[PDB]
Amino acid sequence: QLTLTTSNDVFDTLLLKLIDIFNSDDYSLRIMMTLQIKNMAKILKKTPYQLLSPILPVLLRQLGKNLVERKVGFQNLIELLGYSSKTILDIFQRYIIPYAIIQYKSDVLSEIAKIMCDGDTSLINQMKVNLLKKNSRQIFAVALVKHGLFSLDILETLFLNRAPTFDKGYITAYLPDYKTLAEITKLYKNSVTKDASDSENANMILCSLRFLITNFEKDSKYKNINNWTDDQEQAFQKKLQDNILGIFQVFSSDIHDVEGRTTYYEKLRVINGISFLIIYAPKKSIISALAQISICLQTGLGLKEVRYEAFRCWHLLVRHLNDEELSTVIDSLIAFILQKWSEFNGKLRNIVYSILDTLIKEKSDLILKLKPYTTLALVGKPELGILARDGQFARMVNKIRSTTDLIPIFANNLKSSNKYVINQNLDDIEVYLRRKQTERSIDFTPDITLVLGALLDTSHKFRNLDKDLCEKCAKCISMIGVLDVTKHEFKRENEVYDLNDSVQTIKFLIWVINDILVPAFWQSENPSKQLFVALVIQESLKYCGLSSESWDMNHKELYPNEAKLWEKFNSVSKTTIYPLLSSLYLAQSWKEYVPLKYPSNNFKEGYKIWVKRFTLDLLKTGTTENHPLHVFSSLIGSLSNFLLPYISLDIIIKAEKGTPYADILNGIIIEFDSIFTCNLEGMNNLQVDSLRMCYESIFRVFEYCKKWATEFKQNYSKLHGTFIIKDTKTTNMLLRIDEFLRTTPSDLLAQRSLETDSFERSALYLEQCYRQNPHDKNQNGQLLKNLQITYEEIGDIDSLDGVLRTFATGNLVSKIEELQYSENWKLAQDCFNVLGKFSDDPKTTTRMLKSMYDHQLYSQIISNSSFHSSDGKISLSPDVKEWYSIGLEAANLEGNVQTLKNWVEQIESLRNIDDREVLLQYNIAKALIAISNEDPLRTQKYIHNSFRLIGTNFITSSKETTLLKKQNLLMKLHSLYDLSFLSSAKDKFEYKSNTTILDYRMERIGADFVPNHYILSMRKSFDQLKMNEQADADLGKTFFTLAQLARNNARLDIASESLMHCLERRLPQAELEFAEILWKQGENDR
Amino acid sequence: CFLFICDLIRIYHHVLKVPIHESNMNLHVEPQIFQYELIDYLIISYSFDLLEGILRVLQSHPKQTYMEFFDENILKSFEFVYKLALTISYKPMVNVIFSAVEVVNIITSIILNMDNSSDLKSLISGSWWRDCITRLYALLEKEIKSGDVYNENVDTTTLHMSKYHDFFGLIRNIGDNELGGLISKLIYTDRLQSVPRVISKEDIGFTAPIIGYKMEKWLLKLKDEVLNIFENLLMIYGDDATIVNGEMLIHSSKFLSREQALMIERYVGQDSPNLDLRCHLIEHTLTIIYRLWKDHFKQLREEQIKQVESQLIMSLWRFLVCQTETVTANEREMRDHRHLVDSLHDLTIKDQASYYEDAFEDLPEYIEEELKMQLNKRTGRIMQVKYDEKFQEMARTILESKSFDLTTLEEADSLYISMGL
Repeated sequence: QLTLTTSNDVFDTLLLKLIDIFNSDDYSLRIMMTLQIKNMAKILKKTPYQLLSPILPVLLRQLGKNLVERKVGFQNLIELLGYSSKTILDIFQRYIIPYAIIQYKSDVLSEIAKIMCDGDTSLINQMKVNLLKKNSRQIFAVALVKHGLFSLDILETLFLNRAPTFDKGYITAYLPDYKTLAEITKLYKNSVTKDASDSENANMILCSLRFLITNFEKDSKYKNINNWTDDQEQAFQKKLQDNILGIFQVFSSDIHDVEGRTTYYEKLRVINGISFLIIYAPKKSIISALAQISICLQTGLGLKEVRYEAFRCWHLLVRHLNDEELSTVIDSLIAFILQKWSEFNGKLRNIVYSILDTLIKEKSDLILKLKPYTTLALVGKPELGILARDGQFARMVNKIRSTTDLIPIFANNLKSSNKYVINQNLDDIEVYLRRKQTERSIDFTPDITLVLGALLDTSHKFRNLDKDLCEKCAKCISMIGVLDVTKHEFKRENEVYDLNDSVQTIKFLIWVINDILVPAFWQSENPSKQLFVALVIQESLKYCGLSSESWDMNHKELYPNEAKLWEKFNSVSKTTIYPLLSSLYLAQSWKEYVPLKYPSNNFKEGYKIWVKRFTLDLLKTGTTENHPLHVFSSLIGSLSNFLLPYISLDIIIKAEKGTPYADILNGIIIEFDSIFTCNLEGMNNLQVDSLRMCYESIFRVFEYCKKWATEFKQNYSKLHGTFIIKDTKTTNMLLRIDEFLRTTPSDLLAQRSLETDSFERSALYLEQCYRQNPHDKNQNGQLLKNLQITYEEIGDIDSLDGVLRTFATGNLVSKIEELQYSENWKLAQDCFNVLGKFSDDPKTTTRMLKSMYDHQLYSQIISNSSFHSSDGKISLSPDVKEWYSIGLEAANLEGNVQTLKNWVEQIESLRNIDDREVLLQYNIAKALIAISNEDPLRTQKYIHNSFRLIGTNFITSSKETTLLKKQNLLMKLHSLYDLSFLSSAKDKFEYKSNTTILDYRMERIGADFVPNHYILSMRKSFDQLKMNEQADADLGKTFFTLAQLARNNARLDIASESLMHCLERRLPQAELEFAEILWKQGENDR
Repeated sequence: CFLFICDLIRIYHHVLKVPIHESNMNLHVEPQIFQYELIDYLIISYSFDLLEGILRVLQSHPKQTYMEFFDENILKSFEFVYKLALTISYKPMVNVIFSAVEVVNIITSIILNMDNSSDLKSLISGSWWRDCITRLYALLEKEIKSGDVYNENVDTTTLHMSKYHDFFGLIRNIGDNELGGLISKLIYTDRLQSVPRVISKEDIGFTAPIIGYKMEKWLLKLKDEVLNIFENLLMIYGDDATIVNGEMLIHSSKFLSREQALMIERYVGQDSPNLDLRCHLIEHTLTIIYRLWKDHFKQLREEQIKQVESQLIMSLWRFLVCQTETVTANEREMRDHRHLVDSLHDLTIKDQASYYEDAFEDLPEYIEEELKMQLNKRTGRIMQVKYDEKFQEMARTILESKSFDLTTLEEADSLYISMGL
């Protein structure tokens, strides 16, 4: 129970103190310790194996000394663990062989052979030679380090004393491996302090570090620093620059253990090795190591038992580095501390105090001058008390709360990957936005649309992970509210593209590396893929092949060409990839053809391997050591599509081909026709979103060949284009568009275009098949009706109107949906309510309730007895559940107690609730009855449930929506938050304050009638729910104001039916503007 | 009726098969309905309660008249619903676990109390046994902690009696019945209907964790019943079989050791009413160890005793440490110690002496003489020193006994010095 109160360092040391006094061979001690360790394991809910496996590499390491003697102690240890001896031996042989080989000569290696092969003495020699063939690098580490012997002859002595099969003298010198350097760098066996023993074996591991190929077989001793000369370091510097990438890619492979039987002791010595190598490396090496060293210690941070060492390795990372770089990897600091402080003991609390006061001590240029989000986050949680710690920076943070254009950097840093920093970003959004709401002066200038679109498409992205993040992002954009389109926009190809001209290929490739480096190559996972990253940026600088023989920034200065190529080179890229200008990594000779023209994998897989073979075929026929496109063979799940557009521009090269280019063109186009044959097969998501996304991606490269074809005609007409033929390559251009203009299965092409989002070009490839067809024809009508449903998708109601009035004249009940939006909705509405009045047909009754909804006859919706009867509504809500889903919202925005109460408690009696919108409006209604019962915490519970629903099920992305289409979401969420925080009100001072900033909301709404009406009618519904007397004053004035906007938008029957409730409560100004609606209409006299 | 309830529960199939964890996107957005859940929770619970009732009235039917009830379909249907009940990959309803183990109790009890057990055990395949016993072991290797009974937590370790099924039941009154008013409000009571009246699911739900203590009392009686039917099946198979196979050294020894160790660490001085039954669990599973040792040594394999060599001998030593007798020795300070830890039994015995016992008035100075012995030995048995000498002797005659080399003589004195001796 003393160990039960201990965290990682003390915990491990005391576990060692448990098991050694267990191995103090007292019988009572033995049995009591076994009992206590088993109970401790089960109350920690672990097996004793994984419980002690953090220290089992430390524990039986010394049992490897006296394993000829302590067979009984090792036997008690293995029967404690419950496994066999070999089951732990094969996995923890990494740490006994160190002190089994280099020790005294009467080896326990014979006994580890005796256990390693138990049933057979078949060949102990091959048992020896294959476990040393697996693990012979490690004895290079121990023999050069753990006792410092250098001589290759005594190395061969310790080989062939026990390894007679170790032939040819010394077998192949794999000792210059990056894995060999990554395992030799692992003896920063430090302490909380620095011993003289720690100093001398630190200099020893420095000597074994610097011992490499310069005197590999040429040995000097390298047991002393004196032979470290002032000449050999630079070749050592560039050689170590070649090492370091493979080194911490080996580290990344180590800590991302797919085996998962190992422990974090390897992770802790990895943290030791990283700390050591950043102690001992120059500026060039420590900045060539920038990107996924951070991700490696993010993996270290995530684990429950390697915190404190990773925090102090943060701390020495802060020690040994300046502030010009290092911006890109320190968001993790403030994210982890601001999102996870509530666990932390006094140890982690005061060392993170050391972190933060270091950061404000020497790195103020990075903190308060470069990344002001770090400042605003650290002071936006003053709960940690940093102003109380230092205080002198209060004037500086007061100035920085003023001096930030903070919205675009919100939009920047919110585009991260892991949950913590973006959760912190939107938490900053939450507190900053409620602060701007209180101070009444948030700027909606003609931008805030950037940060709300960033929130929108992140919530689009998190549709399958962290519903809590979706909920909090939803309430963040509820706080941002509406942001009407009426004076505002929604921000969302780059440049004309070719292949010939040198400076445009330079601009093209620098845009390429700008697109692919900073999101994707600052966070990858595969170590071979980050080696591929280094390879592709290396060959990019081979194409702009300077700074490898004579050029440096202003050290060389001798030509302004790379000065221009470096000033146009972006400053973020200038930071992140300047130490890789002397990259020395070389690829491998590429493999066979791996043949093609399979439609089966094109059907069942597509983007998995068929689109990959597609890319690899057309590149291995494409360039063949002529372009950077040759090297991209080793990226082949986002590594595709974009590349997939730009890979397929290789058509220009021929007029007479003599080559398989048109062969592979016709082949991939008939593979696309094999895709085109597919019609959904009666199959689940494995068809109907996977092959759909295949359609979308190949559709994307289709619209790229559209885009590049037209911009690749425009680029040769920028200066002039009347030279048209350009010596037969224009004929090749029109040959490309000839193939692509014969490649139109316009039925199926437009069909899948309409089936995916693709609204406007789906309409356009309906337009061209309205061009090329018989005009009076049978095939027109389906491409009229799906065109009008995609114009329901397009949201342009008057485009819908022109379509319904331009030869869409089937039935009269199909032709009376035009006055619906042609200013005469009343005749349309009572036509639909006499249509659907028999309440049996699905279509007429659904359009009855919907058309009745769409011009705000909401009292008639709620009084409509399609649900009201001698009982409630229809149990087991059928396929026309959209009757309900259009009725509950009207019941919300015009509410009472009893009808809302009994009707949503009718609709709860469903067994399942499959529609998203009925559950949305259900939960906002149950929040309304909860505050009828006056319980604001349960009210907020259901409001946050509704936040969860929209964040998980409603939200679509950017690039696709002028937010007219988003208004149905952001309207309801603005109303919901406005309901929410004054549901969470206390007294009348708070209440009038809430209504005053609701008047600010009514300022920032603009004058869009349907959201105006919706929000303040929801306010009206709530303060007629609340029978408080200032709620009644607020009721009367909001009745008055919606009568005002109804007068302003000239539908003054709803102005009357609202304005009555303040006429009868003695408002003479409401009398006067009742008089003005009467004066407006026809009624001068009264 | 019995086979009807068995295939009735395999009709109502998905209730005891809700998965361990929800998805990351298994949203708790929901209409928060409770009425269908209440319907089928009552269906399942009352069904298993009826199974228990059928088998106790069948037990009350005489000891000649069982073959009319019993055939293979009985055992097959109950074997399916038993694997359905004591689930592994699904969320367990504790209610039906009570019933399902009480069924097996009635089964093994009438197997003991009939003369023609041979026809019944010949009807029984040993697969039915060794599929029951694994779920019994996995049940007994769970824990009982008051502060997270009514919390929803990690599975398969905390018999936790979920908030959304909390009523009494047909035989026993297992909870508080927070849901009884909701059973009343299941119907509109002024109307003829079939659709349920509304129950919003989270209107249910800080005053007293005595609810937690009595639920602990139920669960301690439950684990008592588990080891009780272990005892019963050992007395069935006095002879050795597939299931009298040594694992009731391992699992029962693990239970005994843990409920002694963290008894001493955690409970003595926690003054909950459950302490006495929690330390009666160890008192009874000591005998479960003991007669398994003495009368069933023939199957007790050499490997499995070494699988449990630490905990068995240590559990025996935690009774052999109590032969020192250096705490009690008197009357005076012991009643101070029972003020310290056993004031709850003082409340109990004052309420019994004041209201609910005929013999507890006008005490003639021979019968409170019994009390000033038995409360004191009871509070010693709570305080983990001074068990009964017969239990100390039973723990002695396993470790000292030469049926197996538990210790050597040069290792046993290393334990005798840990008392003195």
